[PDB]
Amino acid sequence: ARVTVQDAVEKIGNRFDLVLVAARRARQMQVGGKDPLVPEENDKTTVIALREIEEGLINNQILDVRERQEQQEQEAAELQAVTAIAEGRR
Amino acid sequence: ATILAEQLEAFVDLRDVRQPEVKEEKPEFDPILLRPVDDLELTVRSANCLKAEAI
Amino acid sequence: TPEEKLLRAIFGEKASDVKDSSLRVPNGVSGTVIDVQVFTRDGVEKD
Amino acid sequence: LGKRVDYSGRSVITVGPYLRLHQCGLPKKMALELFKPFIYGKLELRGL
Amino acid sequence: TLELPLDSATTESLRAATHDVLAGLTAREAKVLRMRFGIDMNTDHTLEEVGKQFDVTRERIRQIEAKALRKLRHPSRSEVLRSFL
Repeated sequence: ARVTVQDAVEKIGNRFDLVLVAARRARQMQVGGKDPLVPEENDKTTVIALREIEEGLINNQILDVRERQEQQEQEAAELQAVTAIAEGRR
Repeated sequence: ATILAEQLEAFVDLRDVRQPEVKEEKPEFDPILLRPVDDLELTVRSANCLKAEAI
Repeated sequence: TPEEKLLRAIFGEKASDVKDSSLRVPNGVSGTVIDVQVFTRDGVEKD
Repeated sequence: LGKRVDYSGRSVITVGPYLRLHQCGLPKKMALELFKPFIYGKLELRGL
Repeated sequence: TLELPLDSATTESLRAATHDVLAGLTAREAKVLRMRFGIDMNTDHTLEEVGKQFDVTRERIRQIEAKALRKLRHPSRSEVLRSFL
């Protein structure tokens, strides 16, 4: 099947939870660049192509979870505020 | 049968030191070369001499 | 048009009055031709 | 009730012993058509 | 009247990048056209443009513009003027 996928649903007593754990955060990593990701480059997927590795994926960040934190409206309020992101050419 | 013989000459201990396949394929190009000469910032003089010489 | 001459001035200034607006081959697979018919205003009863 | 998808494909169905339980085969040319906006995003980053 | 997503990214990159490479050109001829309608309003004043740069007369009012036109051929990857028509 896939790598470390059935291990994330057995470690915690829920499946629908793991979804947003690697959803509202994963899609947020791209719209925020890549700097917000402070963990080491160890927890990262591997893509075999041209004798090198690219992309990034996820499902390898879920380790230190918690109950109550932030609401749900600020997730994309101060995120797109600190970093605007765009696309320019020479 | 001769073809099969050559397909085993590596086991008869023969002086044949040749490399198998050392090919490296990774299709790449330089689309930037397809850009006109108006991307190097030139003067009107050269911008009229080159274009006059099929450039 | 004046503003148009600017674009072609970069990729060889050669803008002719008439162009080639022929019927191009639709997407898919091409094929040979069978027959060709030309009716340049025949003296017959054509509508 | 029915919204047409902007990105979809369709063709004849065949078999593939090489495939796995969690794998599926697909046409070659169809790959370029489907992931069109995506393939251009990687070609720019590369050298192609 | 409504551009599709296909050319939506093309038309955007064809009207906001020329004023970047425009600076890299002879100050005199470039500043005449740029600092006239691009920063202000209305172009071609003749007896007013002659006192805007404080130099020549009303002759180069047509020359400078023409000399600049052929210089607009420079912006290849970048474009702005080639869209109005």
